[PDB]
Amino acid sequence: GMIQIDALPAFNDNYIWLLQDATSRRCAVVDPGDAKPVEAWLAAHPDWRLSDILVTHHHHDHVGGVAALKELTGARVLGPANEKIPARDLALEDGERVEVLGLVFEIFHVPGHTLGHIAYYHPAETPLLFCGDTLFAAGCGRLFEGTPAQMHHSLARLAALPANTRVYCTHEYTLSNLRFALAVEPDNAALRERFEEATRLRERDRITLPSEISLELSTNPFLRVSENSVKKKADQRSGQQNRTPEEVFAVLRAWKDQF
Ligand SMILES: [Cl-]
Ligand SMILES: [Zn+2]
Ligand SMILES: [Zn+2]
Repeated sequence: GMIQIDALPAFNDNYIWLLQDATSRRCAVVDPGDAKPVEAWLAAHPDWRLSDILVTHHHHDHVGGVAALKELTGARVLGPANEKIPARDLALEDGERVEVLGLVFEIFHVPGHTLGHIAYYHPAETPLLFCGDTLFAAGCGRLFEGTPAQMHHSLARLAALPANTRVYCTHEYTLSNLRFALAVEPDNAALRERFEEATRLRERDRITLPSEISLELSTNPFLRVSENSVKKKADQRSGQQNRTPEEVFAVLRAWKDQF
């Protein structure tokens, strides 16, 4: 019943989240862009079985080790539909539900970073959210394929999730994400507090994830495009009139793209 969730470091700033049912000794992984950290953990736990592989989007740092892990473990590969996903067994659509290690996960189609990006949401007293590269700790992904209108709508869906929902994004972008946020709201007391907190964690080389939606709603600039201060600094940066929250968002993402 109890599910331990641990990050396996990979590449420069990637985290391969490893979901663990230590009673049945079955484990799952999210976005294994490098199969080697997973193979090492499985070798160190030979009586365990990797049962499920969960993919968010088709990018190399998330599927690089999926094919080799399936041929090694036979795990079921869950992936987004309408994207090429190596060795994918189940193509996931918006609104569908899956059961991984006994936990039911809702599938949210979240366009923006990529056109077919999905997210895994588990409802409980403390919900869990695996959103890949869509929502980051005090940030969001770059618009490699989607439009700002798509990405804003996607983040708006995730922001409506319960306040204590745990955000398991992929990358260790928090310190850089907070530095940009200070340029949007230098007078945000909560954001200033969070920046000093993440500065200590990264100085000790400790993880900054998972985050909570409530903390994101109060410090993440891309989730605060309706705020008066953010909308005012948005017009300041572009020198225009951002009439809609989507336009406020489009300026912020283009601003961080060159920040
Ligand atoms: Cl970014
Ligand atoms: Zn990506
Ligand atoms: Zn990525």
